[PDB]
Amino acid sequence: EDSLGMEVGYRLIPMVDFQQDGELLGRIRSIRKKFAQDMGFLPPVVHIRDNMDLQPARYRILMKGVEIGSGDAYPGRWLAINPGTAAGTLPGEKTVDPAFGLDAIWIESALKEQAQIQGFTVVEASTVVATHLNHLIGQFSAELFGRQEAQQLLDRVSQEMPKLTEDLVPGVVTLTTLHKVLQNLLAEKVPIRDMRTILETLAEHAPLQSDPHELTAVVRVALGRAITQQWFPGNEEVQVIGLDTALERLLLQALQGLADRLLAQTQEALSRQEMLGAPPVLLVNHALRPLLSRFLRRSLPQLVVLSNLELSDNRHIRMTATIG
Amino acid sequence: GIKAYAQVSVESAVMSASPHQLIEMLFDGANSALVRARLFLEQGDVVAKGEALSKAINIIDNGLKAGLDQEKGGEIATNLSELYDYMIRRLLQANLRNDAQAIEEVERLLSNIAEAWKQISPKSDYATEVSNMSRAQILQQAGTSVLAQANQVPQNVLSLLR
Repeated sequence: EDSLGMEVGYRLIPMVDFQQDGELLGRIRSIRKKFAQDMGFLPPVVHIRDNMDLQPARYRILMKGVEIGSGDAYPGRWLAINPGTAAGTLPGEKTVDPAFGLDAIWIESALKEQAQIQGFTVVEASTVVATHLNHLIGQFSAELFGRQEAQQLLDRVSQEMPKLTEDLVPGVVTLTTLHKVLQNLLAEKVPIRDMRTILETLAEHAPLQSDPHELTAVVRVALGRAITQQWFPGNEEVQVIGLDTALERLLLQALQGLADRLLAQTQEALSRQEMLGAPPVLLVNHALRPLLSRFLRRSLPQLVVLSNLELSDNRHIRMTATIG
Repeated sequence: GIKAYAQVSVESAVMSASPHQLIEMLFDGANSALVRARLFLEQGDVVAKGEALSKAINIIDNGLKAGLDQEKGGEIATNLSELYDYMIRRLLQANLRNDAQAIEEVERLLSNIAEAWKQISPKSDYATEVSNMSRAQILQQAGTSVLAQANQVPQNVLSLLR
């Protein structure tokens, strides 16, 4: 079916109709454009169909025919979202924002500025759906990168890197292996913009390495400074979580049961990262990095697992939490 | 979370905005700042009032007036420039004297121009007549007014509203 689909009620048709106002239609194209800018590839279009079986102000975000998000969106009304520290009381329809879980309320347009006086984040109706769609396509950025998205991306770099693409594909690296590696980067929130380094690293190690997961680890350490900057801009204080030096000698040995115990302590460590404002990054040895990444991020997708070989050495590093 | 809705509310609207729609966001952005500065002054928050007026002055000066084109605009651009200079001068007095009616007339003069600009999509008493002349020029002369005002960069509109 449709890789990216959206079903709306009849009240939401003016927001998705190009002949009418169409505010929500233009916002989707802006999110897709920034998607193509940040992650490095053109995602599939968001096919918008009307479904009269839904509620009038009801929308549904679809992916491969599977529902991944829904919520309410009232056109003429504004959504005043409470960050938790806003005072005062607003008249309207109390609800919860669909993209997250913050307390919000649908208010009239006349109370838009009045809600901002009391400390509310007031956004229009089309923004509520756009924010929900942008929050979802980021989580599924890897699933939106199919073989055709990799083939068109290979033809794009063929026009800009003919000397590298000539001998690389399909002789050294097949398109299936190339797509498998790039998707592994997208699965853990690292863009593939720097196609100079990705194809260059493959031209160095793929003649001696056929495992796509081993190629992913080698390509990832070549993009190490880029991954360091997306979580630690400038030369700030690197504030990561670390494993106990004992626990490393437990997981390394299992690599060579009580996994629920690991899950519990990892979730605590993420909670104390919210204090002082530190990213949910897990710095660990290069050997444990791929194993506990595909394990912890199943139930904790917001957790990011790093390696010592990809984190920049010449930087102010400091551990914040501890699993042990 | 909270910054996500605030970022999408501006970025997703600026990236898909035409040269005419970029000016609409400046009028709507300056209007909300004037109402905020008015409501802040009615409550006593002079600090928040000054912050809201500074944003409104920044949108009018470095956005609406900065987007004016003298050569391509002609009479429409200069008439708006004199009309924009009156707003900046009145808002500076509104912040220094804590005058609420000074914010209201600038809020009224901006609405008198923005309403004519929203209908031109492409396909004290002296200042009121200056805005009425600009309102008539925008409605009766469409393309020349777009050449006059619709000249702002999406990069500048974002920083003024973000």
